Amino acid sequence: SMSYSWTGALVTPCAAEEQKLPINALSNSLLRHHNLVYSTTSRSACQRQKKVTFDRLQVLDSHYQDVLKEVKAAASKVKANLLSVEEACSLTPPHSAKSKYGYGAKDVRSHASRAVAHINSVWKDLLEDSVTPIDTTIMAKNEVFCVQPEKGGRKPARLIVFPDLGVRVCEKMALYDVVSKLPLAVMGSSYGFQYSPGQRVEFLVQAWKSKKTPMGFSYDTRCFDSTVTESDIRTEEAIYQCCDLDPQARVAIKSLTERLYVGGPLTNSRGENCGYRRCRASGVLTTSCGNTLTCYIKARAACRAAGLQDCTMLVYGDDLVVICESAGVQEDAASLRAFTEAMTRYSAPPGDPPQPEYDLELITSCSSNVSVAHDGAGKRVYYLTRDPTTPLARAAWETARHTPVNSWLGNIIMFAPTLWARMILMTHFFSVLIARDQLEQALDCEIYGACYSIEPLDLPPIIQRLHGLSAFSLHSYSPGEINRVAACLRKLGVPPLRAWRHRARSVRARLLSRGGRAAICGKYLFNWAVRTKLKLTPIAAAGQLALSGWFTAGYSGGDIYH
Ligand SMILES: CNC(=O)c1c(-c2ccc(F)cc2)oc2cc(N(c3cc(Cl)c4c(c3)COB4O)S(C)(=O)=O)c(C3CC3)cc12
Repeated sequence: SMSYSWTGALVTPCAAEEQKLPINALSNSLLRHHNLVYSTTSRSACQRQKKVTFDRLQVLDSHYQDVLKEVKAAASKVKANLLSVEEACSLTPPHSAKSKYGYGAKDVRSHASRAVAHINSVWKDLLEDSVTPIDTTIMAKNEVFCVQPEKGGRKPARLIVFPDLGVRVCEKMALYDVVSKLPLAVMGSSYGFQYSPGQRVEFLVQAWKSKKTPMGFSYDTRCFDSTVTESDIRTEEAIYQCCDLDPQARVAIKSLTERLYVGGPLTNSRGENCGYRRCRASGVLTTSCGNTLTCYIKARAACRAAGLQDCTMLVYGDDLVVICESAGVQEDAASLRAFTEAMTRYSAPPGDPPQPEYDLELITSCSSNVSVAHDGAGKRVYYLTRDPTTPLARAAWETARHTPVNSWLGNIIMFAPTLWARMILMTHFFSVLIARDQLEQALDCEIYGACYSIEPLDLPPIIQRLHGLSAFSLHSYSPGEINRVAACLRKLGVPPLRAWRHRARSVRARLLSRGGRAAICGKYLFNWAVRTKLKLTPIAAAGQLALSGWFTAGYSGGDIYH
């Protein structure tokens, strides 16, 4: 069937959409080529709609059915609980999309009468009705990028599809405990979300080293969400039901599957009927878990069909990397073509064909790659990096304009060991926070798709836990990484690293003078900026911080707050 059917009605904005990076003195200090920086808007929705709309042809085979049996067996070891209304309410982020039925996220979080009343009725309806499709809103995501003229100009807006706030809370009640436990249980070491950046790096390096002659590749499925069929989504339901569940949970899960997850009508912001969906909804609780599971099942089956030897997989939503034992250059190339053929048959063809890589650093996944630097003693230290263009573009935007839930803070935490994150982003954002007298204010940040409340002053302990003490002492970065950063700075009109160093010395001084946690920020985060280096010992606060929930599971588009 067709992934979508359209009425011809437009995807419409809620509010004013800014296309270009606003001019602001503080943002300009980071990035001056503002004309290169743009935000996606509803104006490009039609372009996206065209790309994501196609007929799915799915043919399953014995390898697929074999893996699915394995998955169901693994799922059967899981015991999952219903969450209460109150519990589910508290997992709702403050800026979550308000209900059409007279309440919003603040009302949900405060357990307000009108909110809870509607939620209770939605739950009841789920238990009583297992067939009537549930309405969804379609919106155009507003995301910031840098223009790449050679690569076809401007990216079209991604489409987000989500049900009403009331339904979203009910999803949590039925499935939050399932999506939290199931992927790890089924996928084990292949489950990407379980790892901190430091752990992820270690996993990849050990996997690579475990092979006599390693070969690796990333597999990029074209429009993954659209490739997910009705049968795929119903299979996900079957897997969920393999758990030991509450009787009411079982009913609600089936209802949510048939009325929401498998498909439904699409309504724009003006209440107009846009069309009908027969594929994955981006904005539901099970999007992350579902995508990861389905990708895993298909990939694991495809590895067998392709005759890949001693496979180690890593899966994060629709992002997939396979590391295996090489059979020779031409043998590997053919096996990879076979892998693609199998994945295609499973309804997941690639955007660009995958290529075998024989160097770990050459593999790009989740926009990221492994690189090497050196610690204080001169020991080789591996870390995850990425092209800084998009992070810098977004950093500039989020400086110029207040965004309720930022991306810059998460970005800094996750890419803390990187040259660009340390010298540019840390320096810039601490300078901005100081200038605006916001150093002590907690911020709402997006991490692995989930909303977190983070205090900037807690950066050092957080970084220590996620990356190790070495993150504060890395030097002698690779020529390739240095060159990539350099190219980005020239492109975006960002001051050179030596200028940032100077600024960092000032910021460091200001932070040290304030004392306490601020002083620790100055000491640890900016030790690179001084010749006379301070002795970086383990941070006492780091041990105390409760960070376990961080890398328990993936909640992207899942409307989750921690
Ligand atoms: C299946 N692939 C993987 O699991 C990952 C590989 C990878 C695997 C194999 C390989 F060969 C190369 C890269 O690298 C990763 C790096 C991250 N990292 C990111 C963190 C952030 Cl805030 C962003 C990004 C990445 C991209 O743009 B950002 O919005 S990180 C630094 O580890 O936290 C992630 C996180 C979960 C998304 C996943 C993967």
